[PDB]
Amino acid sequence: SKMNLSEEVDLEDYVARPDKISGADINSICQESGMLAVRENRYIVLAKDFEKAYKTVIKKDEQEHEFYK
Amino acid sequence: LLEHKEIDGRLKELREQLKELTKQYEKSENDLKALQSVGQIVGEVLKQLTEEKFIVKATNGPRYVVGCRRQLDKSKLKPGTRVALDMTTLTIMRYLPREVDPLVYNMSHEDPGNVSYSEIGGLSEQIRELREVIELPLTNPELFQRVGIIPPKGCLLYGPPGTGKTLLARAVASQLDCNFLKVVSSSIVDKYIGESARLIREMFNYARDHQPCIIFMDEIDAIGGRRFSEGTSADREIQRTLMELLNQMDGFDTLHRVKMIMATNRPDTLDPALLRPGRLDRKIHIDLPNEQARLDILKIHAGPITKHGEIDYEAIVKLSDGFNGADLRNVCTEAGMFAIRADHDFVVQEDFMKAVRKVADSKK
Amino acid sequence: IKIMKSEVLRVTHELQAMKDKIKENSEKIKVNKTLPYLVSNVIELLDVGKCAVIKTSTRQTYFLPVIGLVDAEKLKPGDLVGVNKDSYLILETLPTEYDSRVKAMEVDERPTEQYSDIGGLDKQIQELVEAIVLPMNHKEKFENLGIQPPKGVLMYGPPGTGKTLLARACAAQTKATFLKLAGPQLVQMFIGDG
Amino acid sequence: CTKIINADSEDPKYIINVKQFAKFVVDLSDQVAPTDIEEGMRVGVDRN
Ligand SMILES: Nc1ncnc2c1ncn2[C@@H]1O[C@H](COP(=O)(O)OP(=O)(O)O)[C@@H](O)[C@H]1O
Ligand SMILES: Nc1ncnc2c1ncn2[C@@H]1O[C@H](COP(=O)(O)OP(=O)(O)O)[C@@H](O)[C@H]1O
Repeated sequence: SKMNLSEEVDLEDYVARPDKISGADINSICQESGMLAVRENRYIVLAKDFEKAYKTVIKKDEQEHEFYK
Repeated sequence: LLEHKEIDGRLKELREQLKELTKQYEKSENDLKALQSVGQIVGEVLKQLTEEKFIVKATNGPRYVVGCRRQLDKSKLKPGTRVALDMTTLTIMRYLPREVDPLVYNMSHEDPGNVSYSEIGGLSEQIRELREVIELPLTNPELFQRVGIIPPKGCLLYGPPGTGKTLLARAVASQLDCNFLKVVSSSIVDKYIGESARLIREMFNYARDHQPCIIFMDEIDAIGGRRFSEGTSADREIQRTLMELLNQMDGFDTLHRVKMIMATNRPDTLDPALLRPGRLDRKIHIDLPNEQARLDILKIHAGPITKHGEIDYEAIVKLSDGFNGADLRNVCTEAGMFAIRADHDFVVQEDFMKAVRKVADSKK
Repeated sequence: IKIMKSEVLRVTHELQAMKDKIKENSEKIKVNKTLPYLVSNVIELLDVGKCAVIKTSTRQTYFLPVIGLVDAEKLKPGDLVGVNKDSYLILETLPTEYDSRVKAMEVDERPTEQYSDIGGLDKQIQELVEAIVLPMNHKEKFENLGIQPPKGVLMYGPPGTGKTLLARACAAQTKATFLKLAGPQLVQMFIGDG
Repeated sequence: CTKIINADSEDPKYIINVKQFAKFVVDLSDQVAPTDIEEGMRVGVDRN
């Protein structure tokens, strides 16, 4: 709400993605979106930096050895 | 010019040098106004009974209900504020900044050494990222306010020891020219049960009192550790400490202008609550240098050493794989040492070769 | 040229009289700064232009808007100070105090060695000399190179091979204060031996 | 008594720890002499 306009990004689809993320993670996703927008010097977020922020926050990197699963 | 040789032959000495005893009179006047002082009792305000009557407890002594001086900002005399009392009339004489813990004092009054940003090398992406996350909220907060986000509260730098996370944070502090608490975790742990959490509380209380501030806690892997059940008394005590750190970062009381930097070699063992965003919004991989990063470290660390004729870096780079940053600075220092074994006032290329050879053997 | 002569006369009169007033000031200074001072441990110095809070030896903690009748630049946070018995102003500062273990940490300042006590470690003592005292006296040749001197030597070997004797020998030949910090003792004594 | 603080007739002062009361820094008396006063023995100090 306090964010800038998202130029019609699929926020509802981002919500629809099944991911075990807390409200803190959503706040982090938005915060990362703001940081990326500042870094590339554009005040209006779009799907590119929002998507990069989403991948960064919810990375959930495992690399786990295959024999476990 | 009959009696005006330089100045009257006598005024040259009477005007200034025999007026040194006027500065001595000035010193005596300072002594006099120090004589007139009587010193003051110091205590902490406990409660505001009314607009004038304040409950004040003197340190290691009794408590009183006391008034305050006629001209004073009553609106700031909060409960717990260290204050000074007149010894005789026992009135609020003047305010005092909150007493600083001795370990907090020694941890905060260590000179960073004003290290510039040039002396890092090969960390461009990570140094830019950390510069953003820490200093951008400390330079143009209105940019963050407009964008629509709250400034991130801190980040993590994880990597092998010797990768210069401490150096990078130390450089950030020097650039910002702000208050800097450089603490090392596992040094705030104590045998006494409730002392480590108290030390964390005091650290963050100083940080809030001295905004803007950057708390660099190294080896957070020590205090921060996936809280687990069972555990010896110590295991639990450390959990309690981590719990304080957590609440002291993202807890009821919001942090402002106090940005934290945490360095560790084992990020995997960190607690998920600590690893959760809000507390540590970013995790930065300060990994082992690449060839470009390696040569950058060598070139920035070869500056002070005096070189004669020819000194190349790519050979040392391809022949010195695995060195993080401390090994390379060791190479440079050992080359400087090799320089005086054969008694030069300079260095040579073969000197650098044999230095990096010795450092590599020590690495093995 | 006459007016400057009159000024010289007036300035010599001023000097002659304000000598007496400064001596009277000194007499009154001593009238306060008499003798029976009370020792206090300076907790810290605070900026106001410096103020210091102290803990007098009568278990009382006091604030001082002005730092007594003594200089206020060194004023280490812990330096014992002779504070007034009644008005509690720092008349003068005293030498430092024992810090427990360091007093227990015997100096043994005269180790009484001349390298004739150590035998069979000629290369080792040559290395020790060239590593500690040679840079100590040729630190100039070190800063000419633009590098820092070695801040600490290291040795290793089987127990009883003379590692402590060589240390004592170096302390003797350099007349340098010796502290015999223990290695296994420090692992104990609870958390705090850092 | 405690450190002599280099008396040598120029600084005739000593640190004395009056039991649980406090520590002080005090001069000599006309009766006593510097020679028989050093560090560590029991010194009878006055009350003013
Ligand atoms: N870019 C760099 N990466 C790693 N080490 C460096 C770099 N630049 C300089 N150094 C050297 O590494 C040391 C930094 O040590 P430190 O920051 O404590 O490493 P760590 O953060 O891994 O503990 C400095 O003394 C310096 O000589
Ligand atoms: N080369 C030597 N010449 C003479 N005495 C020696 C020599 N090496 C060891 N010692 C004797 O061994 C003792 C010192 O043992 P040292 O190895 O220094 O102690 P530690 O092994 O406990 O550090 C001294 O009494 C010393 O006289």
